[PDB]
This record gives sequence, C-alpha cells and structure tokens, in this order.
Amino acid sequence: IAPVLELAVEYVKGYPPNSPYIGSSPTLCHLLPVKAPFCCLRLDKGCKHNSYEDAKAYGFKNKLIIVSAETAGNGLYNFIVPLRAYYRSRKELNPIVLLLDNKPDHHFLEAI
Amino acid sequence: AAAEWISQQRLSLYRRSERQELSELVKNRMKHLGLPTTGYDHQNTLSYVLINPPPDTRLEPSDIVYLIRSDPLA
Ligand SMILES: [K+]
Ligand SMILES: [Zn+2]
Repeated sequence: IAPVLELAVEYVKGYPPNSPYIGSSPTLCHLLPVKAPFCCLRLDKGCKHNSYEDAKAYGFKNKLIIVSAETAGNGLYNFIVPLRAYYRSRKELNPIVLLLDNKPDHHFLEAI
Repeated sequence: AAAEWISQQRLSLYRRSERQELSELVKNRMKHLGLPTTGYDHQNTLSYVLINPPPDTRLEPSDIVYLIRSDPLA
C-alpha cells in the first residue's frame, strides 16, 4: 500500500427548479432534460407517451425502491433528493415508486 | 468545463439570503400561474394613533388626521 503523503435518455446535472419550501438546501441532482408531464409520473394508468400500467411493462434496468407513505409532501421530497444527487452514480440509479394512500397534490408533482 | 459554471452557481446559491428565497418562491408561483414577475417588486416605518392631541402638537409629513365631517345631505 502506498504511504499517505504529508502534502497533496441521458440526464443533465442541475438544481431542481421548484423548491417545495423555504430552507430546502439546494442539492445538485441528476435531472431530466425536460420536465416529465404529471401523466408520466403515474405507474397505474397509461398515458399518451406510454401504455405501461405496472412496473413489469416499464422494464427497469435496476431494482426498485418502493416507498409506502400515506401522503406525499415535503418529507417525501427529502427522500428523493439524496437518491438523485449528482455524486450518486448515474447507472446505479434506482427507480423510486411512491405507494401513496392519497393522491399527491400538484405542488408535490411539480417538485418531483 | 461545465464544472466551473456548476461551481459558480453553487457558490451563488449558497450565498443567497432568505429574502431571495421568498422572492423566487413567489415568482416561481407567478410564472406557473401565468402572471408577470415584474410588479412584485420593505416596511421600515412605525405608526401610532394620537387621540385628541393638544393644539400645540406639530404636524409632521405623511400624517393622517381623523375627521368627523358633517352630513353632506343635511
Ligand atoms: K404509466
Ligand atoms: Zn404521459
């Protein structure tokens, strides 16, 4: 072992545009080149862009992270940001599926 | 060389104040709703009420005097 010395689609890297609340520290994250429409954020229903209705139809390369939460708020936003940070490896990105009891508001969707 | 621009935005975004945070939050909502951002552009004043001051009190600028005006139709 060398001794310690005494003397020394592709994603864009940027900040999430819509901060959900005041005090949210801006973290440079892996970002989509274009905002995803709110229809493309839903795993249940198919939309114009895709007919997929569950995670099998998507065919993700990596394993999923499923978050079983009651309501989607600013806390759930603090769950997604660490997993999308720029220093996290891009190939090792894990799809995040939010299993919500209540339908998320358009404020949360616009933040994510 | 994009990392240089990323660092420039990082230091700027770290240095920004809470007033800038609140201002951008309002402007982001205004663009989302479609209103112009300009026109949103703080209160360093102290106000109080003087009930029936003596007739010697000096009148200052921006003073508002409460009046009881007589009935116009009477
Ligand atoms: K879908
Ligand atoms: Zn869609």
